[PDB]
Amino acid sequence: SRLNRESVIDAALELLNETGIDGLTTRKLAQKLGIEQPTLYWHVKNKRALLDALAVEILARHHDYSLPAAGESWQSFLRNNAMSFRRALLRYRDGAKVHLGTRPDEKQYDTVETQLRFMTENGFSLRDGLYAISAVSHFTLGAVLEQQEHTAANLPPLLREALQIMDSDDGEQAFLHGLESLIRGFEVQLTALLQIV
Amino acid sequence: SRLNRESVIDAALELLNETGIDGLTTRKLAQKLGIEQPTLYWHVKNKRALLDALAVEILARHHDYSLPAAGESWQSFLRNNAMSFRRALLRYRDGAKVHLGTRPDEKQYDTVETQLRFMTENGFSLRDGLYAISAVSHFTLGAVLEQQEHTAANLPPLLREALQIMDSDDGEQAFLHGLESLIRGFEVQLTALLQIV
Ligand SMILES: CN(C)CC(=O)Nc1ccc2c(c1O)C(=O)C1=C(O)[C@]3(O)C(=O)C(C(N)=O)=C(O)[C@@H](N(C)C)[C@@H]3C[C@@H]1C2
Ligand SMILES: CN(C)CC(=O)Nc1ccc2c(c1O)C(=O)C1=C(O)[C@]3(O)C(=O)C(C(N)=O)=C(O)[C@@H](N(C)C)[C@@H]3C[C@@H]1C2
Ligand SMILES: [Mg+2]
Ligand SMILES: [Mg+2]
Repeated sequence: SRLNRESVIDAALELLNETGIDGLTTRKLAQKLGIEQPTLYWHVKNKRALLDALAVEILARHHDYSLPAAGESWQSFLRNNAMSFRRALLRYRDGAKVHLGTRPDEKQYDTVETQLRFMTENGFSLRDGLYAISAVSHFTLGAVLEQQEHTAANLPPLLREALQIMDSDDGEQAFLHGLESLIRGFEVQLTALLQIV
Repeated sequence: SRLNRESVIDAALELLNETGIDGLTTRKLAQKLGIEQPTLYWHVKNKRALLDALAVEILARHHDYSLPAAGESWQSFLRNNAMSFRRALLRYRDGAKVHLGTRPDEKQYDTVETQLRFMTENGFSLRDGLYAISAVSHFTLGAVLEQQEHTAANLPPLLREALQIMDSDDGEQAFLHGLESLIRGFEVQLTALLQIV
């Protein structure tokens, strides 16, 4: 195929879908593109640079709810942004694993900056707004991971029923439920001000 | 060294600390123990069986707050149990990655069963109690992961300050903060009953 940022990424995405993050090796990428390793090396220097680019690309191509709508509430944003995040993280095999460890990329600077400011101008201190943003991120990541990494791998009464409930759907209900509890818990903090809550 | 469940696990734990979950190969384990691969194979059948055992052992050896104290509140348990969980997950390199994908092991059946019943007899339905337990688990996992996997790998004003705050300590504050918001959010649900909250 052609060898430019976009073509290379597409092949990388398709390859991830087939072999998972572990099967994803520059060697396999070369074959997929129908080229020799030295040709690939000229474009993609290594596995981490390749994965970093993927983490970025996955979000820019599927994470539709990144910036808040006109006059939207901080609660609705956190909910919508979290859902979008989870959605994008699921689009690809090991998607959540690819994202793991990454920090805002330059292209994202704009988007993340805006998220932080939006939270402050709604009553959050940089600290608290950051923490709300973080908790949502950490909660979404772990849920998706435990879901994906689970599928890719004598019981007592309550536990038994628990296990059936956890298979009813692909962890979606439990997530949305936890998401609400998280957002609400943030409310009780914002409105609590300096009072003992 | 000796080759029995405990000696093999110890070597596996020490090895994980040195090479990470990826460097952890049955081949490297054999050398560490000072034995030949076929000797190891007689004991440890494969990487997954080895990792599963580790996930179990890490918790049984460091997760001290697994069952609730006499007459303890569901909020204090969720908080203490979550802290212990995070603590154990940090004790070893890639600890959170080892745990990923695992389900309660037979030895744990007792412990998990008890956690579920304790939540129900405090007003939670199996469903809701499960979800509270899950959200805590998913939140703790993701925080630890993003922390560990981060270390093992032109900025705008707000984002810049945000990044400094996220390095102040090893993600502990942000976690405890999110933990409280999560627990509180669960309260608002329990006491809300059938009323529109
Ligand atoms: C502890 N260590 C990871 C260092 C550290 O905390 N730095 C960080 C400091 C600040 C951030 C960080 C990290 O890692 C992110 O990774 C964010 C996202 O991925 C994003 O989803 C993020 O990048 C985007 C996005 N591009 O749209 C989001 O939608 C945010 N929501 C909450 C899902 C989220 C914003 C985070 C900002
Ligand atoms: C979606 N998929 C993973 C399937 C599924 O959800 N099954 C599951 C169904 C039910 C559970 C599950 C999974 O995976 C656990 O993994 C739990 C723990 O690891 C534990 O930390 C857990 O094993 C222990 C423990 N042994 O002490 C804990 O302390 C619990 N707290 C909340 C940290 C937690 C209980 C979970 C029960
Ligand atoms: Mg991230
Ligand atoms: Mg688990």
